[PDB]
Amino acid sequence: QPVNDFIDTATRHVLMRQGVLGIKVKIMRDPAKSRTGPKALPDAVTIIEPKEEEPILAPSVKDY
Amino acid sequence: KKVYTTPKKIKHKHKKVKLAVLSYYKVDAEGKVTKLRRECSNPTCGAGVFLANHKDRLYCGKCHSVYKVNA
RNA sequence: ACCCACUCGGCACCUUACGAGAAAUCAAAGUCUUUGGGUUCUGGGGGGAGUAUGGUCGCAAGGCUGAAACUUAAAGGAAUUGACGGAAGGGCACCACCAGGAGUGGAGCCUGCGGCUUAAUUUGACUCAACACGGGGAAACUCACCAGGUCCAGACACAAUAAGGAUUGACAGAUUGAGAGCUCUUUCUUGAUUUUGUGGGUGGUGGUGCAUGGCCGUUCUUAGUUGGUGGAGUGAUUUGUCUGCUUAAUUGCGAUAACGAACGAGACCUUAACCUACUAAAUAGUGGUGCUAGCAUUUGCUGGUUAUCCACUUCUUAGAGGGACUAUCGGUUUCAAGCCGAUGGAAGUUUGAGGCAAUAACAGGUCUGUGAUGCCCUUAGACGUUCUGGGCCGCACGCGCGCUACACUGACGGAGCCAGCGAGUCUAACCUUGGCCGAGAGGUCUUGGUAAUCUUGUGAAACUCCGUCGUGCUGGGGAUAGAGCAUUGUAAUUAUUGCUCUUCAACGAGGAAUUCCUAGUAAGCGCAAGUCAUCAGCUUGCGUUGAUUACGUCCCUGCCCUUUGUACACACC
Ligand SMILES: [Zn+2]
Repeated sequence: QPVNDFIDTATRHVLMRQGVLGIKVKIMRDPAKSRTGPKALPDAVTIIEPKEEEPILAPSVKDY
Repeated sequence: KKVYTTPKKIKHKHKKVKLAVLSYYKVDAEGKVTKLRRECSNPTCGAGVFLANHKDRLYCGKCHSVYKVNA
């Protein structure tokens, strides 16, 4: 389905003194930018990078 | 392919003749004009066009074919 | 005799590589541009050619010594990637077997192909990958073919004709299939729009799919392509991309000079499955109430009432969501990927079925889809176009897809009675209920529906039930054929289709061979849609009834993959 979602096909018949020849153009647009529709390939699986913790420390509480 | 046959005699066309025609307009010894060949009376051709004279025939020409008055 | 250590001189292997090489490789083929231990021999592009000539040797066959003229841009070596093999080892697959099923192959007809026939019987396609294919079910049309008849719709330029008329049309007649003024008889007309000629154009289902585009089919029911850093090689290149294992998969695990990726597979999309959970609805439906019929009657049971109200969303519909991730446990294997089994579950075979789908190849098919197109051919007695009639259907025969059957798990006749995918009329006559008429086909009078609203619950068929027949070419079977009625259509003869009576063929399970198929699948059964004025024995889909046999393998076949050879590379055509 990304085909439909992203790549663009075009066939054009240019004709010259010797015969004709065909142009087949393909353009895959950046899934990122997207605007409207899915912004990424079904392939894609980003993992969000966690954080180095500074754990330990004996309990305690705080009042407001 | 094959090319050519024919039992000969190739169809001509239509000559349409020549003529210096419309002589028919007799004017006497200066200068009275009485026309020749009687004219049609169909309001499409206002009595300018005339009628051919064959046997049994007073035929309207401008009326491309039409109307067959006879006398 | 054996054991162990050492030493000479041997026939060899092993691993290395400081070093050498063009490389393959080499303890010499090393110590060689940092170029010198001693010495003998041979070679100087290929072919001509070890040929000619002389000399010498031999019994001979022949041995040694050994040219040139001319010709030629290459010949050749080692390696690499590819392509191929009538060479080896592995796999995969019902377009392969196994185990089975239903058959085809025999019959009648239907239908395409060949052949023949023919004025013509238009043509492309000939193993899988041609032959119910060109959406190719041709009465005209379609139409490309054959017998014949018109028309120019020959832009444009120059030139020639000519306003005393360049040119157009035509009544009747003759003529023609024809109410074609095609042609001619005759003679009105028209007005510079045409005619003739040259160049130049155009149309063409004319040729070339071996000139092309595009499109399609095939390899492929396949699993392959690539690049970054790193290792090897002067290099083209190689490793990654691998012995094994495991998957439908270059799908993974694992081994490991490779590490981490990208296209392709997977993801994704579409549909069938689940949702008493959300949003709802007289174009969907349910429950209650009115209103009303029948039977019971004791309350009840079975219907009617396109809005009489009220309520609802289980069923129906389609929006957003949830849901499966082979889960939980346990077998089995390098306890890895996974695979097997039980349980649960709407569903655990990629959940079932499809859509897409990389790189590369074929002189596969299509100039008969295109106002897609190069070139060639034709262009007025046309290979343009249109009109009439015929033909693609012609029949000693060969082949392929089929349809109907040989009956008693059956035919017939009553009767029971159930689906899902669809589609339907504007500048029109499409889907058609209902009422009458007819044995029938059909006619006729109205009607709803541009549609979840009407056709239509598409009351389809196999099938279920009670009869009749009783194994006999029988009442199985329905070919061939005569006669009569209707419908489509301008037209039905060579008989479009439908109807009724009669005629009552072959076929008594089918040789050698051969196709398809593993679950709501096979096969049996009928629809709807395409085509369509009329015509399905075709196809695309659809639901109805619903088995047997595997859950395996490499024997036949087909194809992939490594190993190996190669003098191929326009690549075994
Ligand atoms: Zn007149």
